[PDB]
Amino acid sequence: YLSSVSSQETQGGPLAPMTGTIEKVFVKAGDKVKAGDSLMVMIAMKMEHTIKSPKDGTVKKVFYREGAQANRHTPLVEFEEE
Amino acid sequence: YHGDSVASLGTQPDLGSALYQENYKQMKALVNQLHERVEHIKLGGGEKARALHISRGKLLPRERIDNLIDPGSPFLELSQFAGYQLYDNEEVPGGGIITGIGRVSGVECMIIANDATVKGGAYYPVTVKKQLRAQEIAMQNRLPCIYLVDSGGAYLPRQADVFPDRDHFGRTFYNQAIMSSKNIAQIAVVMGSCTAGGAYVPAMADENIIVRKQGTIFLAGPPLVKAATGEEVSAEDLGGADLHCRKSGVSDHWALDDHHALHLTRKVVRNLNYQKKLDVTIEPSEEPLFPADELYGIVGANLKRSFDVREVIARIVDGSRFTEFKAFYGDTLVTGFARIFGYPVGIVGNNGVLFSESAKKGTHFVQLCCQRNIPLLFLQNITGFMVGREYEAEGIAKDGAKMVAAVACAQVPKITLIIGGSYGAGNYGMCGRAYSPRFLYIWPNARISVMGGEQAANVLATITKDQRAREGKQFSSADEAALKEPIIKKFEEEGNPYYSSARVWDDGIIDPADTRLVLGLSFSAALNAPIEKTDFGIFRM
Amino acid sequence: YHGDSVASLGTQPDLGSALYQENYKQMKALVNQLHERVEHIKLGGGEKARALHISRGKLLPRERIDNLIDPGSPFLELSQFAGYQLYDNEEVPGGGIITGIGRVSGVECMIIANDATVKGGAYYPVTVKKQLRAQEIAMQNRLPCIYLVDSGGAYLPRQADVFPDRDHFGRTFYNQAIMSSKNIAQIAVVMGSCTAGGAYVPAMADENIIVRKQGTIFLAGPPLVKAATGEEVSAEDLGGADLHCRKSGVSDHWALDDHHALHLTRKVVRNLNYQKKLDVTIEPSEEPLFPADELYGIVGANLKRSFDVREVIARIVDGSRFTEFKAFYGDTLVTGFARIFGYPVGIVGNNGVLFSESAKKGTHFVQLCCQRNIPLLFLQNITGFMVGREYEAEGIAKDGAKMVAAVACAQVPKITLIIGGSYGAGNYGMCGRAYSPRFLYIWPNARISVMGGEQAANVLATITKDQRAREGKQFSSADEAALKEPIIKKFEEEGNPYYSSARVWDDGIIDPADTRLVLGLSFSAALNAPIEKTDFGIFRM
Amino acid sequence: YHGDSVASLGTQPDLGSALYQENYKQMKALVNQLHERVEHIKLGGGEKARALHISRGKLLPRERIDNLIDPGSPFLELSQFAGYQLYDNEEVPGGGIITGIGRVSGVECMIIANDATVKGGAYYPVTVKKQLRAQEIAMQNRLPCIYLVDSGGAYLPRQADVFPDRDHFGRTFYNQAIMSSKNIAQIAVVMGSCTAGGAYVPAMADENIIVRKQGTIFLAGSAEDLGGADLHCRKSGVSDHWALDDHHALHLTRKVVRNLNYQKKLDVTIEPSEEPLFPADELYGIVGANLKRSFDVREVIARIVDGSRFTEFKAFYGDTLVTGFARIFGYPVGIVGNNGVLFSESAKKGTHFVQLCCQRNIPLLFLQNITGFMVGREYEAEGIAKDGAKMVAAVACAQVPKITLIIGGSYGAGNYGMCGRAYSPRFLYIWPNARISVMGGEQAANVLATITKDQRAREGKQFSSADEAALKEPIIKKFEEEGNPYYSSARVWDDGIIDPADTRLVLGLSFSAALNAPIEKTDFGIFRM
Ligand SMILES: O=CCCCC[C@@H]1SC[C@@H]2NC(=O)N[C@@H]21
Ligand SMILES: O=CCCCC[C@@H]1SC[C@@H]2NC(=O)N[C@@H]21
Repeated sequence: YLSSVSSQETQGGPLAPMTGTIEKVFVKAGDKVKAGDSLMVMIAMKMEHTIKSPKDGTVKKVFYREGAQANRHTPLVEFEEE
Repeated sequence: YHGDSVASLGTQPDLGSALYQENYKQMKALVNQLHERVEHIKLGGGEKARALHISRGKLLPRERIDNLIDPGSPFLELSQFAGYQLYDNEEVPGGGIITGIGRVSGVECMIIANDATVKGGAYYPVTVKKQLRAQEIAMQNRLPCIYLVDSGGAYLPRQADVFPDRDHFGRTFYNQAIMSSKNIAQIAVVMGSCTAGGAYVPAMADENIIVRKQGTIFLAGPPLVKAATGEEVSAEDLGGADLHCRKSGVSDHWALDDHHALHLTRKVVRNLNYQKKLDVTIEPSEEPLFPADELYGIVGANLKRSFDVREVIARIVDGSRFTEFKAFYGDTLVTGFARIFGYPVGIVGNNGVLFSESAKKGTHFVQLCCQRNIPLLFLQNITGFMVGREYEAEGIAKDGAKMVAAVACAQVPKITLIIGGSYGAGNYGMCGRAYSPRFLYIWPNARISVMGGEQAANVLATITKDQRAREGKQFSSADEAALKEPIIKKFEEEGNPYYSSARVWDDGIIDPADTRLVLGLSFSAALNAPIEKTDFGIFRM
Repeated sequence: YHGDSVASLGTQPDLGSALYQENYKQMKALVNQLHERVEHIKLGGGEKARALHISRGKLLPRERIDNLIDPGSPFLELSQFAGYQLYDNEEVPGGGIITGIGRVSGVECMIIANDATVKGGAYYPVTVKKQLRAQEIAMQNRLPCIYLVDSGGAYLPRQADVFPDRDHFGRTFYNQAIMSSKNIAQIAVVMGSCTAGGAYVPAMADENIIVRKQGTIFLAGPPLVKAATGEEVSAEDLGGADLHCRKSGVSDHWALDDHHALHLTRKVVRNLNYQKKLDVTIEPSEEPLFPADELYGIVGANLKRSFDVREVIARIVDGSRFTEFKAFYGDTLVTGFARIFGYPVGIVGNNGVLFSESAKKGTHFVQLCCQRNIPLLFLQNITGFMVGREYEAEGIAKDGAKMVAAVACAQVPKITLIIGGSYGAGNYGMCGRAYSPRFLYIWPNARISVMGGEQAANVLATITKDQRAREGKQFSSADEAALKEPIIKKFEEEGNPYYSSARVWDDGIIDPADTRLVLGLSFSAALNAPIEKTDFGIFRM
Repeated sequence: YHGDSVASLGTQPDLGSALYQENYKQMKALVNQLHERVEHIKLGGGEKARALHISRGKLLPRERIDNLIDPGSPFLELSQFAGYQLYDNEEVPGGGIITGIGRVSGVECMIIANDATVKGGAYYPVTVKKQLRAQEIAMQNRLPCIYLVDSGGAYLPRQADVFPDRDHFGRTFYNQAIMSSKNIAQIAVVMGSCTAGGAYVPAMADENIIVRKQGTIFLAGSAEDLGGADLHCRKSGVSDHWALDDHHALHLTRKVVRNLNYQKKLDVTIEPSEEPLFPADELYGIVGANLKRSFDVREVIARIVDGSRFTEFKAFYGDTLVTGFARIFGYPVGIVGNNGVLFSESAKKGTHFVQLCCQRNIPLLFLQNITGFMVGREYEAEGIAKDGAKMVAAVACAQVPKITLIIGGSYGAGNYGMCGRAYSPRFLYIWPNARISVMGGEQAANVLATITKDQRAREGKQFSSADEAALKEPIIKKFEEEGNPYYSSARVWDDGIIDPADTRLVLGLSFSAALNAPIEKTDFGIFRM
């Protein structure tokens, strides 16, 4: 729990903060990312939110593309099991 | 046993990132702007007025405070920007009065000194409000009040806004009488002329000190005496230290000069037979694990961008240690327990739009703090409430009201810090000025108004688009900005921190790097009064 | 000035004496019997149940307590023998629940943990009584309650003795609500399944912690949902789900495993903002001047023989220092002032049959202790079937009540230790279970009943000797033991310490060598609550 | 100004309807059964015991109470059925003790009289519990206690259930000492022999009266020489008053109460009393004896409140629960009654209502007819347990007087939320058709029919339908027997089984007694929002 490996375990995947349009996607289908790497930018009620990488795991897949409307708490990125 | 290892908040920001570079640059400019404006206010009336003031043998108002407080002790000044551009053609630096909290003879006291270099010390409408705010702070925290009296009376051209009403000049004496009845010492130091209502201040004080020749006290000034009775008498003869000290008896102590009077004041406070007692548990202080100046890059000046409030918390609490409460429920609101300079604090901060879950989570947290007598700190960065047909059907208003009602009834000391926007009912739920927080501070990037400037513009752009679509005369897009641009300008101007601070809506604009120090001083002062039991109203379940 | 030399109690026993050798041998056997029986109870349900419990990743109930309390701190377990042979064919080690007082984050707390290895954690009638006793102890001493919840619900075959009455399972939630209203923290950790009706325990708590995978909280189980609505749901999905932690909001903290949950619990207690304050004067502690194990030889196991209670006192009080009150008046009762681990204590102990003078002497002493707010310790050794027991008691009734009435109204903390017999009204006068002593302990040689076994036998031997002498059919001596032997067997069986302790009549059977330590821990816990003023009734002079 | 016209509850039932005819017939039989059983209990030990009792010059225990209370005043007896079939082969009518509330010299008092005709007045385990319940009622309502002492001591064969524990015989003296310290008068009238612990009762009383020859007091058991009125009155000094006979002692007791210098004061507003607009006996047809059928609780309310006037609170929200304000004999009351399964909305509505009554210091009346909580995956996801707990926690902390009446089923956690016995209601009564248990008999049967159907389906040996009732029939019989009102009342779980036609009178007497104590401010715990 102190090791912070737990911080990765607390949530399996990053979800959409609110229902909003996807304005930017910074990750390809297979991309190596480190914690704090921005994955997507979403505007909700004219308010910009940037999604950030939870783990250093490589990205297995992306559930949304640019211009898509993503509902609140819907998975945005799939990460390869390690 | 306190040896348990625990997790700590905060992360290292990306200093190389363009966003951090831009945010730091913008926030730094605001802080520099704030600093230089205070420097100008520091000079009061000006060189000619200051030279005249010293030529009479009197100390400058800020030098008086420096000599009054303990050597090297910090001084927490309040409402430095009162009266900033408030009046069309008159410059009133600091409102003509200097108020703050400092340590005298080891006791925290409220110091209220007239600035005689500003309009001769006349009382403008903002001057009365600033003094009344200081008295309210002193009473709520049981801080002895020291009045360095050097005043020229009320400003006649604006008498209707000074004399008559409940919160007008008359309330000043009412506050003195009430505090005296509660054993909150009232000490007046007449270091200049005081006329009409001014003469009441030394008379209403528990103990009083007057300078040998500078000080003068009289209900009616020489000009009124001549008009009423046709007699010519000097101010010293009509008032003066000797007359009051030896004949009238209004004076309790007689002082040779300003330095002597300040020395006497320190002796008076030392005889108050007061000792501070703490109701809360105390733990050794620890510095935060991250630099405070990083707040410049993290926060910036663009309210449209969002940041994690936990980053702000990580840089002000002891050791960056924070126990979050209901972390995964109502995540738009952050609540948890921490310590600042050893004091326990419950922190409530906005991290997005308020929802029904967020309001419920806040209401639960506030009850916990009140039960354990833990001071509360609010970090307002709001953008409104959730808007939707479903949310109203589920009683979002009912949930939002739950928090307004819990926050109002809480009796633990409350301090509010506006680090972002403050709009609509979100202000009330987060302990706005109307809810009597012990102190309220704002960062230089804050904005406050009934609603955001854009929302008012867009709302009107619906009403008149409707007005002409429904009426039938077409209303074009260029007609839209002849509607929207004046509204946005008005809300930007009236939501500016200086506009809010010029009037006394907050207790000051503070540099983000100074947030931890200001909070530490404020909470320390607020602990001078015992914490009472909280009585709640009906919780509309 | 505390430099005065004083006399000390106690004398060196004759180790060579045959009586001492026999008494030591008998008492030692009882202590060894007590130790090995506890060892068996320590194992709970058994190897198969324990192996299954660990196979699910859960800690054993006693390992949870070891990790919860401060490192190396003593743990005062209560009612270890609850349910010992209570039920005909079912073995319920410790009643299926472990209760005791330990230090968490430097704060004394009451810990109540279900033993899931015993009948899957089902609540037997004794289980409810043991928990209710623990809650009563926590409330009377203002000890925070920590519930390590892992339960299987009520035991249906015995529902009538669990559900309905005032002191039945429902009272558990009533106690939680009352303690919460008094600011006595209620902390629940769901470390396993919470069954129907146990889901309330997490909800009724001030702060709540639930384990990620193991914990399940549901008012209706998956089977009841399946019966009522024909719906099939996994336990994790129905309750104790991420749904309970986030969607439902019942959970305040989310824990990865048992170790994580225990770490979180320690953090929660550290944030209670509580500091212990003592109402009594304190003096440095000193060990008794005589070994404690000598109590084996002095006391023995034969209740017919008599010993000087002063010898017991000399081996438990600090420095064996004792100030006797009214030493030569009513000598069958011993009263005086002493100190245990620095705390002041007034000791009342039996030294023979109670007389009118003894009752008056006790009543006077109890008033003294209540006036000075001094805790009271009672050492019960009532005497039965003596020529002295066969005495006119009309005076004894008139004077005893005065002691029953003073003892009942006393508001100072009271602790009772039964070191011998406890029969009839003598039990009431010496602060029996009915008189709400903070704690009640018994030595392995004690006997308790309405009257001594012999007296009941002899009394019946008068009634039926009369029955047949007055009726006229002769009743012979062999007919006498067909009357007396069953009675003596019954009273011996029902007066046994294990019989008394299996039901919760006392808080545990303690080794005499541990008497000083147990008293020190108990009095220390009892001092967490402020001592109230004592209001007495009418003293029937 | 109180001249406003208002609406009234209640509707005229269809007397011709077959359902009403059947329900009336079934309920009437239960009431007749209740009446005749009480008649038998009225006789106590029996003719031989009663004849022996009178032959000694002593009054019968119930005649003593009749002479003690004010002429013609009603007497509220409690737990008439204590000990009913409780012990296998021993008949103990009323537990060997008679307890109730009556008016003495214009003051409401608790009267506790031993029945010497029943087992010579020996104390059975139920006898101690009944007395302890009476003392608890007296303390909570500040009612003076009068002990008509005629006892034979503890019942030795069952000593382990009488002597040792906290709620055992010892607690009786503890209660006397505590009430005395609170200025709640304790008066003992020794009208017979009292031995061992019995002798403490006169000694622990504030004022004491003993009969000339019948009474005897001694710690250790001729009896007159060892004890007796003369020895205690003149030499021992244990006796404060000396009485020639039972009639004289009762006359002296009335004088003692008149000198208490006590006057009743009311904390609540009072309005003139009015009878309900509908006959009470119609409750027979409306309610019946079949718990599976449902009825509108408002009909019950309309027939007990003054003028059948009722102000409903949150009528359309959480409709399975009914809450509102009314008045009984002029007293203000907040009524909470079940009208279906409890839901999240119902629990929230109840919690809101209880806070209102506590704020205004209004007594609360609960009408329990429960069938359980809503069962469903969605309801649990929405925190039904969290909502249900809100009500358990508000009800527990409420300090206004609380009275509970079980007019139907009382199962599971629904009992707790509706102020069960565990939540210290001032009084708890049950109708003759009520059922109480951890769960309904059918639910326990069906639940087991899932566990063992699973047991043998999962194990693989088939378990047939006839194997099902060899499982279900014993369970249903057990829950029916242990949920019976007489089973519940034989043990002291309630304060009595009352005829529905008497509901209004019993509530009026109970609330009047409960108002002898000042109403305290209510302190709540944390409301888990
Ligand atoms: O009204 C004109 C000025 C001179 C008369 C005013 C009189 S003097 C007595 C009284 N006190 C005042 O302050 N004003 C009036
Ligand atoms: O009665 C047999 C089992 C299925 C029906 C029981 C219902 S479901 C709704 C209500 N809540 C309970 O716990 N039981 C009843």
